[PDB]
Amino acid sequence: STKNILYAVMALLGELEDEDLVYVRREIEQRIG
Amino acid sequence: STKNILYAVMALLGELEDEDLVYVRREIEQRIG
Amino acid sequence: STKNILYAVMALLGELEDEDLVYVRREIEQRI
Amino acid sequence: STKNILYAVMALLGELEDEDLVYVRREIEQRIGGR
Ligand SMILES: [Ca+2]
Repeated sequence: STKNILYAVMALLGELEDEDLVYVRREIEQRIG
Repeated sequence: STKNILYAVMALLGELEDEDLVYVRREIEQRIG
Repeated sequence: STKNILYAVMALLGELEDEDLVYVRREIEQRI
Repeated sequence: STKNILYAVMALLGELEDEDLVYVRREIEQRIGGR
């Protein structure tokens, strides 16, 4: 379920530090700009 | 370190569709601009 | 919080096949 | 991939204390108890 996985990802994002979000953002940008 | 959480998030992005990544991006922008 | 991580884990268990849940169960058993 | 998610979950178990793993174990019993 993409809805279920997205919910889990959202919960986990809040446990990441600002520096970690750089890498998440980069992965997103490589997929959808 | 946050490396376990970052690993899990990065792994799970591969289970999400392109349209789902937009929501992750919004949550990142909410925090770091 | 650690609680937020726990709830993410619980949600992800619903994505796993029975055989992968056995693997998780075994790791938990060896820890506790 | 189910194995992809499995290894994500395994990494996250390292962020949990033994006390928290009890709830994970109980959830697993709801899903594959007796199997
Ligand atoms: Ca938000």
